[PDB]
Amino acid sequence: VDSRVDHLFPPSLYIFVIGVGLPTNCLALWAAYRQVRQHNELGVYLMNLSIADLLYICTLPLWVDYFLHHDNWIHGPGSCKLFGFIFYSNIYISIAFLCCISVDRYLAVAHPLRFARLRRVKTAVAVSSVVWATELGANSAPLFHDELFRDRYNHTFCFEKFPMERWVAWMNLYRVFVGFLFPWALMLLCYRGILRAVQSSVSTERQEKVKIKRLALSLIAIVLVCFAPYHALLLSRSAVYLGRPWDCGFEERVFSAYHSSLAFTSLNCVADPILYCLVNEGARSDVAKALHNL
Repeated sequence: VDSRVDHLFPPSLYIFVIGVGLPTNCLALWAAYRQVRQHNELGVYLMNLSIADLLYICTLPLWVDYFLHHDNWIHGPGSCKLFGFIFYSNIYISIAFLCCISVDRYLAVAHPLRFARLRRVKTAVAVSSVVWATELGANSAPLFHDELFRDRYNHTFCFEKFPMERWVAWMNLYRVFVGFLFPWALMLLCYRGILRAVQSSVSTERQEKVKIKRLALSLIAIVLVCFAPYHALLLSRSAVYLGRPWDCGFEERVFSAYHSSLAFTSLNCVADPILYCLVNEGARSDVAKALHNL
């Protein structure tokens, strides 16, 4: 039952994220659709990443007023189960679909002559549906459990509880080791293979190989820069519990840094549209044509 200062950094970082990430993700979704209309399957995964980003962005204002009102959620019991679910599961949706994009690219570069069936529009939408269903189902655990967390320090605690309960900590261990590192490991392996397949390209000039290297490094470094503080803090905070649950010891001071690492996670919603629909020259041409059709 200890409170800190988390009312200026997250509250305005979310403002920046919303204001920059609604239009970029709308454009990314349009470019994804135009990729789909050309019988290219990458647009499907791009749509499924952009829709997650859009849901996160449109459910952010509940939390900008959750933090700006000084941890006060006067938006009711029912709302916290839904908007909180979206806000706490879009990161996992997004990382899963980023992993899908990386795996799709790897099969299309390292093995350009094989796996024809796995690279189609119908297969892409089937995999997309499977990923959405499985991720929502495995994040379903904090739905039934009615939060109803109030304390004697003028809080309201929408979806958050200090200290963690039994189920929240074991949920957080999954939320880290299966929702962050495993998709990250697959992403890194896939892009290392993609860069491995380019040194044997006679066609591409050495300048283009380094130009590909910079993107393939940024795409997996931004994941660290956006997610690693949050998940390292979550893992540490949970590991303190299971060794000594009754002591509100570590949760006393790392609270403010934990909320800051929660807010800072929300940059991998303006980062994704950039790296996946604006750095590319061809996709930017389609985006310009779209902006030139209005």
